[PDB]
Amino acid sequence: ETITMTLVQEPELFLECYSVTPDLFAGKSLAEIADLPAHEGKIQWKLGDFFKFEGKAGETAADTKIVVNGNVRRMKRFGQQMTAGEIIINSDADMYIGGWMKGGKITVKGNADSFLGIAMEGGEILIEGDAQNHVGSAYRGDWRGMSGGLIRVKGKAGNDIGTAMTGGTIIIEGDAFIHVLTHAEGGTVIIKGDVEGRVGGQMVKGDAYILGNLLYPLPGFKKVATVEKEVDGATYTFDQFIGDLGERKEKKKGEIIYGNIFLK
Amino acid sequence: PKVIENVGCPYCGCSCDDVRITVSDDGKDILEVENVCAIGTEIFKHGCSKDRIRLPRMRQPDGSMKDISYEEAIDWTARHLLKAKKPLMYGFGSTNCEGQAAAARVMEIAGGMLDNCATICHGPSFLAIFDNGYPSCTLGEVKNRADVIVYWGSNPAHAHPRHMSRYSIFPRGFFTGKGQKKRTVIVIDPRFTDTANVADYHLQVKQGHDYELFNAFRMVIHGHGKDLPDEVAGIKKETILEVAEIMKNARFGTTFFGMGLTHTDGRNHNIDIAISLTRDLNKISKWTIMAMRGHYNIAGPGVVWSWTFGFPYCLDLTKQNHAHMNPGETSSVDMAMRDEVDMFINIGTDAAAHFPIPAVKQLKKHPWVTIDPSINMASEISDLHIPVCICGVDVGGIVYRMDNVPIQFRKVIEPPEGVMDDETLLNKIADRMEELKA
Amino acid sequence: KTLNMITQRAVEEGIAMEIGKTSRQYFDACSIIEMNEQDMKELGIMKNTNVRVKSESGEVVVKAVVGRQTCYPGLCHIRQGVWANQVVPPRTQSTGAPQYSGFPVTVEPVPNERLKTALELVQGAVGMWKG
Amino acid sequence: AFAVHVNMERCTGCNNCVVACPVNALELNTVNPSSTDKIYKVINGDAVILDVKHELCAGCGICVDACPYDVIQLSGQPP
Amino acid sequence: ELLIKNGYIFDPISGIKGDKADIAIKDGKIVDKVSSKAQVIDASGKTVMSGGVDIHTHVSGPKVNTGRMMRPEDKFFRGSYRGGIIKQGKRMEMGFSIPSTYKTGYAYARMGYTFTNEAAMPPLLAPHVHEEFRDTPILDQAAMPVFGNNWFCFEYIKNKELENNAAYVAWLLNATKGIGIKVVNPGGTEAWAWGENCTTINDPVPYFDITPAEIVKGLIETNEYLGLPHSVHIHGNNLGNPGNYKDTLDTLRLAESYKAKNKFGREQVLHNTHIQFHSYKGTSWADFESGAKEIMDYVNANKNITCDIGQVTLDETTTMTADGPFEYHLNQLNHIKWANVDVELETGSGVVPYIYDKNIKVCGIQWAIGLELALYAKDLMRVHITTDHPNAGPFTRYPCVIKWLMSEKARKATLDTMKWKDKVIAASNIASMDRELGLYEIAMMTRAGPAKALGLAAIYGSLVKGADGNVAIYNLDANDLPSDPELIEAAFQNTAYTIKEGVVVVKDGEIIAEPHKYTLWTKVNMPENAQVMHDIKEKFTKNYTVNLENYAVFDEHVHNPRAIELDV
Ligand SMILES: Nc1nc2c(c(=O)[nH]1)N[C@H]1C(S)=C(S)[C@@H](COP(=O)(O)OP(=O)(O)OC[C@H]3O[C@@H](n4cnc5c(=O)[nH]c(N)nc54)[C@H](O)[C@@H]3O)O[C@H]1N2
Ligand SMILES: Nc1nc2c(c(=O)[nH]1)N[C@H]1C(S)=C(S)[C@@H](COP(=O)(O)OP(=O)(O)OC[C@H]3O[C@@H](n4cnc5c(=O)[nH]c(N)nc54)[C@H](O)[C@@H]3O)O[C@H]1N2
Ligand code: SF4
Ligand code: SF4
Ligand code: SF4
Ligand SMILES: [Mo]
Ligand SMILES: [Zn+2]
Ligand SMILES: [Zn+2]
Repeated sequence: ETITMTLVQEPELFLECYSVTPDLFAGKSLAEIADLPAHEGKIQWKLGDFFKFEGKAGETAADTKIVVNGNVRRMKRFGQQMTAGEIIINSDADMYIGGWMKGGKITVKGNADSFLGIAMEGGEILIEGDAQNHVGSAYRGDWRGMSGGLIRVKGKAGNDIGTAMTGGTIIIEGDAFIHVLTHAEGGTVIIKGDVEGRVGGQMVKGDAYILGNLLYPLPGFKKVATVEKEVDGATYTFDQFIGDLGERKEKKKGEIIYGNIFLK
Repeated sequence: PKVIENVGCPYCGCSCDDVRITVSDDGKDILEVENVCAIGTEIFKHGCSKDRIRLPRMRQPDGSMKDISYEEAIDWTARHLLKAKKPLMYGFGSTNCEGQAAAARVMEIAGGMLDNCATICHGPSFLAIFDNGYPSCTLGEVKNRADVIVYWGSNPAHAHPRHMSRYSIFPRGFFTGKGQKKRTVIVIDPRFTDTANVADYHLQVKQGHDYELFNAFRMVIHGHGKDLPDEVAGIKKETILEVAEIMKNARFGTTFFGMGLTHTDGRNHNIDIAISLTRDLNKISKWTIMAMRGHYNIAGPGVVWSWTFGFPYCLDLTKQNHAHMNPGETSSVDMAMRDEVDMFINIGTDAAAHFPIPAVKQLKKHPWVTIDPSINMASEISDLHIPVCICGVDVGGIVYRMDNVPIQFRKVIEPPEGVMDDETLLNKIADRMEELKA
Repeated sequence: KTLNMITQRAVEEGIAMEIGKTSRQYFDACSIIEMNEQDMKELGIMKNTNVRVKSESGEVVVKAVVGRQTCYPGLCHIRQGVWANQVVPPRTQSTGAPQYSGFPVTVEPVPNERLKTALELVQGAVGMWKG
Repeated sequence: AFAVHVNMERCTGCNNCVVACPVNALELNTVNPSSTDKIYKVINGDAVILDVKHELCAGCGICVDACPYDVIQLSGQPP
Repeated sequence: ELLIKNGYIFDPISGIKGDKADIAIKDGKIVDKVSSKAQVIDASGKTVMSGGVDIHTHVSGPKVNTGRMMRPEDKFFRGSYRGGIIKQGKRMEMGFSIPSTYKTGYAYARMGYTFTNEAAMPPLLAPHVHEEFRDTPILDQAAMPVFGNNWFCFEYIKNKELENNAAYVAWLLNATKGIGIKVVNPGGTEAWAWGENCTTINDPVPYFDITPAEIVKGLIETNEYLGLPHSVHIHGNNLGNPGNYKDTLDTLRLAESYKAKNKFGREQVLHNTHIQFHSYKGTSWADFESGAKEIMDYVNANKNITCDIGQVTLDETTTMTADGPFEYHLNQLNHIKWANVDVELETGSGVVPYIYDKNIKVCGIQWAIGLELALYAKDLMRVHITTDHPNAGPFTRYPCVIKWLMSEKARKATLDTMKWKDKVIAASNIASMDRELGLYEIAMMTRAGPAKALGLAAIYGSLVKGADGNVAIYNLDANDLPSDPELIEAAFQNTAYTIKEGVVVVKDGEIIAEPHKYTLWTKVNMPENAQVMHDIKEKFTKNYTVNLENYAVFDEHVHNPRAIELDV
């Protein structure tokens, strides 16, 4: 039902432990799990060379559940392409956590480096630390990126929030920095703090709820209405702005749809 | 007194090839150099020097630096490249395209990280190209057709000196027989640069607000420009409308950009909003963005590694059979910050001088090798300094201009007796590594 | 006081590096602040006098001059090189391009202090300053 | 027939004084070129005026207006 | 030095259908008899052909490098690499579409192909093409300079100087080391430099007042006068729009008064390429059907016109054509990336990703059109197989094309898995079509068609005596074709063996070695024209940024040339 991983040998460089997912851990013997591949530099380690396992995984990823209890703050690629199950990181983390995920949930109890939730397609993330930039951002050179799921960064976010976002939701309980929802097409972003600006640039469609204070509003948004909206909370009486008039707009049946950014 | 035509100046993105050298009787002293700018004149004057490095040089325990043979330096580098766990090879701004192919092969054998000056220079631009595209043109196109010229965040007068007199403004083309007098030049940057002196307009913008400026322009172009605020980025709405009207009426425009866009807030988003503006202008006119690449063959690593691995820069060659690229994770500066390297190889650049000093401090914890023709900061804080020929002066080859047009550079001086060139050197390193059987 | 700052090029600077990174020409060309005349008066900086440029990621003593390329009130400028990169912050914003232009900095008029050469700066940052 | 003086100390070799001079532009850019002599040519990185005896200049100011960092002084008074 | 004993032979140039013949390669060139010191190959029950020849493929050049830069999603997608993971050879293979040079070479070697004709190259950008060719691994390769928007060839076909234009084509070919002539969107690509396009065959170029018809005719006269190996490879006008089958017939009627004169064997006078792109019909994309019937009726009539199909392989791809207006129009349709590279005094360019997915009536009909073209051909020697890689799909989907041709079950399967099957079958004809091209026909239109059309069937494309020893052995037996079309897919995807001028380079589908390659060019020997010399010098002084002495590819930047020489 559960697996316990505990770091025993500290790796001098960063370990690309992509193999640590419920998908690879499901229905495997303890020795097999301990010998799943893991890279480091240009060398490939066996994943029993840096961890000590104690548990019994399930027949299915949707059954199993991994718990990492060490200083895994120099480990990258945890949760990659995780289809179902559960992961817990009782520390902080590094790059690509939950990348290209399609279900399940990652509960990082600490921070996180860049590229958290890159191109995610479902499931949950429950960070309580200060996630860096490119949270939910699509991979370089792509146009259809994040298309579902939930990201909950309970700390200070950074750049490139929800770049080229298509669906789903990115909630940042702290505040943010430049370039939120650029190139986007759909979904929501709920920032609950001060934003430097540049929010909604290049947007074709989508929503960006903000409860802090935009310090540099882009010229491409104009106020059109003051609406009450229950977003993650209750009636906050937002004054919506309409569309990025700088960028072309997709048209629906008999009406042009704008990418409306809200505000407090 | 043996005048040599059609030489290449190996410094700026212009890759000027209209250079005339009057080499001495013995073919090893350069007497007078015509048609080149000063920065170039000095490159040739340095290449033709009499007292120049000829052998490698190693750091002894005492801290001094003594010479060793080429085979010993190749052995040192090969053994270290194999023993390391994630070496990083950086540079390639100033090398022939065979120098950037041999390096790709060497690091394919090794398994480290291969990278160029694109990361710290116009790599934010490539990241935008990946997002939006690169509507561009060759430089003869703007020479022969351009009616409006925009220098957004660039300074040709001091970056690329003979850019204006060769490609953009002053030449009298085919459809621009009237020369400058029918070209409208707009220069945007917070300073009043020498390019702005020569220009006819100037949009003195607050440093860092170029995104708001581009968004204003694009709302004007998309048509309901009345919704602009009174002023944008320090620029006044009537001036915005003036420049936008000129841009709309341009028969064939061209936009150049540089550090004003690739080194400020929103590194790549500035460039991609610029590219979006260009794609929008091509609705009613013809407009072509174009990046002010710096070193001669800095577009050479891009194309060579494009054909070899498919990725222009930030190459993750550690899996040994599939490469990866993510600039935020695989770039030289970020890896130096997160001490994710094991060895730094200085090839065709000056990392010590031109990196942030925290990154240099983080990097020097490991061994450090420099392959340069002459003394510089990297060759002063390295562990061994392997000499190499200079492109365009001691050795010829292909280089790639600002616009990815291959110029063929010629050789004017034979290199000092003993000194080899980087393609021979990198090939010997790869041969020795295969001898060491890894 | 917050005094936003940029780092850029100049022909004399390019000329200097191709003379040599360790040359008096390079020293003269790069160890330079090119700020506004109004800002120089308001801060209290004598023209052509050393000054302490101290950002959050370092510090450097650099000559303070006025530049033809008119910086608007509230802007600074160092020709790129050893001295500028002693004070450039390394933040990349997950793009690999450090904040080479547009970082805040405070400026303190500190004459009677020498300028640090290029070798001294780099080899002392690393810990190799034999001389 | 005026006299132009180029401050060699701040000349960068930009060559925009050579390209922009309308007497230089006579050879290659005219139908049936009349005179093929040239005022400036950038030798060793600085603009050299071959028009030593001040016979071809016409005080146009295209070259003074062209140099990006003013370095060409035009004398309108007899040398 | 080698002999391939007891394998079925299919050599259309010698009319050989399933004979148990033996090929005795001897030092790169096929010879009748070799002694018992030659290492043998027991190819029993395996279909032997000759080393395939590809006539139209963009496997190099500035367009392709611009695509590789612009599109890094191409290599990496959804976490895993769509190019697959493999290091069979001494290097890497990156890229699903527009593969890196090391993947293109290895993938063709595994296909059996041995010659690839890189279609379009701007003449100014010749060192680029010759550099990528040095890095392609085993395939011999030639590139075709583009002469349909050159300003010098706009002047001469304006002023009616056949001799001067011929001297200029010979000079260009000798400089860029090309092998023929490609006209990409005659005239229109230059109007794109101002932002317009030549939407028909008759409208004049801006400021030049020459027309697509005049320029095509002038280049045909030049080509057949010089007797170049390959004909005038032609793109066409009004590409990618409904109703342009009329214009395609109008442009094909431009050859009705010429005869192919040369010392090489070719019956074409012009080669109309990706015709499934030129064979549309109707007004817009809602009243859009197939004109392949009319196009192939005209081609089945005329014997001096040879074609190739641009069959779409129904996947994700980047489309690179040397003409701007088509790519710009496509960008305005689908709102995805777009790259444009205008050359100076020469051509244009355009790179735009595109999704040929199965869930669109338009893409379904586009897929059906190429099959209708190929299955309406009475003579297959004149209709070849390409995909305009990557414009209609990557070349690693050639076996899918061959499966679709050779098995109607495959076509029924694709049409059934297609979304708007009712609309596609209503607006096409491929649903009810029995023809399954035979193995002889597929060998014909894959190996002999392209070689004979290129007019180099002497060395490539056949197993007759004296030819170049390039042989490709396949798994499938010629006596009974496989029941499951996936078997055909695999059989043509992976070759049992492959020999390059006598040296085995692929075994079981696994790369083995890479000896070397040739880069063919044309070596017209003729006295120079003072008039064209003067015009070229004047034009480089006034208009080109590069110099005349640095335009010609240096003698040391070409990789084992082996020219094809000519006279006068
Ligand atoms: N403060 C500040 N710093 C910056 C920037 C900024 O904007 N502000 N910009 C950053 C950017 S844009 C970059 S490009 C860097 C640029 O800085 P660099 O890329 O480091 O450029 P150079 O210092 O001129 O490097 C030239 C060295 O390569 C040698 N060389 C010449 N030819 C060859 C050859 O053929 N082979 C080999 N092996 N060596 C050769 C030369 O002798 C010389 O040693 O500056 C960066 N640093
Ligand atoms: N002599 C010499 N020549 C060189 C070099 C050198 O080091 N010395 N470096 C070479 C190389 S490596 C480079 S990459 C190229 C690049 O050189 P360029 O790309 O042309 O850029 P810079 O010369 O640094 O000047 C950039 C201009 O943008 C202005 N700027 C700063 N911030 C902003 C902003 O926020 N908005 C706007 N609109 N403008 C801003 C700056 O004031 C400056 O005027 O030059 C090359 N040429
Ligand atoms: S502009 Fe650049 S390439 Fe041209 S001469 Fe000057 S330094 Fe050389
Ligand atoms: S004043 Fe006119 S004619 Fe005289 S040198 Fe200058 S540009 Fe030439
Ligand atoms: S334009 Fe000015 S800087 Fe340029 S070469 Fe002439 S005098 Fe010198
Ligand atoms: Mo640069
Ligand atoms: Zn085509
Ligand atoms: Zn094609």
